[PDB]
Amino acid sequence: LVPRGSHMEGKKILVTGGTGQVARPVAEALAERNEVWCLGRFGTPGVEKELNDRGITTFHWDMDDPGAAAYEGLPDDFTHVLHSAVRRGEDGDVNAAVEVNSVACGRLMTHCRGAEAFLFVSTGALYKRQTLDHAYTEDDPVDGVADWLPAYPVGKIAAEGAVRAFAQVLNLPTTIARLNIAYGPGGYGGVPMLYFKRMLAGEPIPVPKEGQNWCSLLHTDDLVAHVPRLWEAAATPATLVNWGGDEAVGITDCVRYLEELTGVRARLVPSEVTRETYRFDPTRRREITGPCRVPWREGVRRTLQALHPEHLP
Amino acid sequence: HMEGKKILVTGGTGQVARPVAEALAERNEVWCLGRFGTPGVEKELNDRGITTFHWDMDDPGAAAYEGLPDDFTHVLHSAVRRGEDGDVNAAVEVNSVACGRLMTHCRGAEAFLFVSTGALYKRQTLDHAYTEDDPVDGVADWLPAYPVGKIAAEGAVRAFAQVLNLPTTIARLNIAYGPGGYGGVPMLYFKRMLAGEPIPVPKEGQNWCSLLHTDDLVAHVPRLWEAAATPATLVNWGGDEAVGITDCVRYLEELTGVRARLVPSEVTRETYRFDPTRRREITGPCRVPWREGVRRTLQALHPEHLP
Ligand SMILES: NC(=O)C1=CN([C@@H]2O[C@H](COP(=O)(O)OP(=O)(O)OC[C@H]3O[C@@H](n4cnc5c(N)ncnc54)[C@H](OP(=O)(O)O)[C@@H]3O)[C@@H](O)[C@H]2O)C=CC1
Ligand SMILES: NC(=O)C1=CN([C@@H]2O[C@H](COP(=O)(O)OP(=O)(O)OC[C@H]3O[C@@H](n4cnc5c(N)ncnc54)[C@H](OP(=O)(O)O)[C@@H]3O)[C@@H](O)[C@H]2O)C=CC1
Ligand SMILES: O=C1C(O)=C(c2ccccc2)C(=O)C(O)=C1c1ccccc1
Ligand SMILES: O=C1C(O)=C(c2ccccc2)C(=O)C(O)=C1c1ccccc1
Repeated sequence: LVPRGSHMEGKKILVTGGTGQVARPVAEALAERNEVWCLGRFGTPGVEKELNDRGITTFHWDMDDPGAAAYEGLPDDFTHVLHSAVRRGEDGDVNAAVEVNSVACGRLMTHCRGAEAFLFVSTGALYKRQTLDHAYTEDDPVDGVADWLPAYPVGKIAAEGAVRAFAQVLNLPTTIARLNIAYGPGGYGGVPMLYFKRMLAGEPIPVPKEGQNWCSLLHTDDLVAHVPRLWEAAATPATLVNWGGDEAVGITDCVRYLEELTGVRARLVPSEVTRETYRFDPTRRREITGPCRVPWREGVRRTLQALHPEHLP
Repeated sequence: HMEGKKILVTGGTGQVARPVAEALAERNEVWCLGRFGTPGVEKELNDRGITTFHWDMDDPGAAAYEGLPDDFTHVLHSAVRRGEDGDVNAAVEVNSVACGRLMTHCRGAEAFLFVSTGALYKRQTLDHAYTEDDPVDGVADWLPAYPVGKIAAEGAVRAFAQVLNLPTTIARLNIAYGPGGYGGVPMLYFKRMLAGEPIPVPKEGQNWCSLLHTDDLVAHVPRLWEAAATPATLVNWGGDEAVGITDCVRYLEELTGVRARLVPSEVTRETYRFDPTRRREITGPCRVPWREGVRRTLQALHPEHLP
């Protein structure tokens, strides 16, 4: 039993994507005992205020500004950087996804070239499909294919190229962590709660025509604990790691568990295109972080208790 | 036209950039950076007045850049590790880092030209004319690590162009052909015809490309440098004509009397036609018609097979 603020102390941390599902808990945890700055647009009313109240310095910063003006007034003595902000490309503009994310990586790394470690969050969506249940490793083939969000993996391959190159040119120790499905009791709860909201609405949930999709769910409390360890593993050349939990979780199994807990019935629709998650081989991540602690059934149950308690018996 | 410049070329032993380097050497100081593993190729370049500098993208660190001048005015980055061995991380790392180190070293240049590929476009219909805004998926079953490495390298190039304020053009090249080297895809098909090998073609229709003759390719390079900008200028770099692959092979047979052994197949190598609108705005029209170009290339490489 140890407070999560004790994972790291006395540092000066820059976080992008600090309003988001992944990096907000990291920024909040690290703000207790470190100086934490969150850079973003803060378009959601009240979020900047909550971050400020929770001890975080906020700085307006928009990746869509192509010039360098976005960095005026930003300190250059951060020790640690988490770059989690993303333009996924839902609008289908693949050139914009490539340009905006890649240039932001280069400008941010250059600004923070004196830092001890830079952590870039990426995705497993860029893996080439083998089978739906395969445990993807860091060396498995890559393609730019995600039918559910086509521009997203392409933008991430481009950004990873920029990150690798700047890590070497600047001699800035870096980790590229290809993240799996994050979930937890903050925000909107992650993909598991997106599917629960579809269940409540009677909206169809696309599933594969053969088999089910698989993932390596990663709970917030484990994700937060891993960040200091991922910084410690940063290197030149950049360290690459598939970042997921320790349990293989079937997506349809997760939906069935939501049904069991709540009594709400799901509508599964076999489809050519699904939200195509993958599970990861946890070998390399475990080498860096040690084992995860939160079992997924316990974690999902408590996420429901936090965000949808009225639907639990 | 270009004179009095100082030009850094990578990939100067290759099919694309060697004619460019040789043509620029007449009125400019040209340096070719590479490994020169082919016996005799380094001296062939030196005999044109090209300065050669041993430079290996596989080398870790910045040691490969020791002693390299930093006052180049123009850069053509054509060298590539395509990833034939399947090691996708090595291909992504080597190419991306080389782009970053080269651009940073040459951050004072007037313009940087990066050669990319059309293979990264998401496949549409056989005769689709791909534009610069068409979707991308990095799929190439024939060389999986290659388009992925080009997407990664393009991301590095775009980022360094902005960070360094280095005007850049990214030119996604089509199929190049001409009398040098082994002649390009048209001559590879002719070699198969000479060997009596089967030529796979689609069961319906044909594959389409935008062949670019190397005389036109050479002429375009100064214009591509002139179009360089921040953010990087993106252009699909092909010829002005949609060329059917089956039509090309049939024309080879028509010229030579060597029979082409076409075999309809569900699996054939994919080729891409480019919309030439943006390239033409930058370079003007091409000058080599494809039938003349293919015939002249045959005359250069296989003269005994023309009547
Ligand atoms: N399960 C998941 O959630 C997974 C996420 N990832 C990766 O994790 C990282 C975070 O994802 P997640 O937390 O889900 O993101 P969210 O979708 O929850 O939020 C997006 C984040 O990006 C920031 N952002 C978007 N556009 C801009 C911009 N133009 N300028 C500045 N900031 C911007 C937003 O900041 P603001 O609100 O201030 O605009 C917000 O913090 C991303 O790199 C993503 O690819 C990978 C795999 C799974
Ligand atoms: N039709 C075509 O030929 C097309 C080509 N392209 C692009 O055009 C560019 C040139 O292609 P092409 O001329 O066909 O290439 P080639 O296959 O003819 O030659 C490859 C070139 O890469 C250089 N190279 C490879 N590995 C290294 C290394 N480790 N260190 C230094 N140099 C290296 C070689 O130099 P050395 O001999 O000194 O080792 C050689 O000059 C590439 O970027 C390619 O992606 C795109 C579309 C079509
Ligand atoms: O649902 C996913 C997702 O499925 C993946 C992913 C796919 C395969 C392998 C690993 C991760 C993402 O990378 C991801 O960012 C999301 C996501 C997108 C928008 C909003 C919330 C989450
Ligand atoms: O044959 C090709 C090729 O066909 C393409 C290409 C594909 C689709 C669209 C545009 C170009 C390449 O980009 C290319 O570099 C080669 C090549 C591979 C190995 C050695 C020499 C050349």
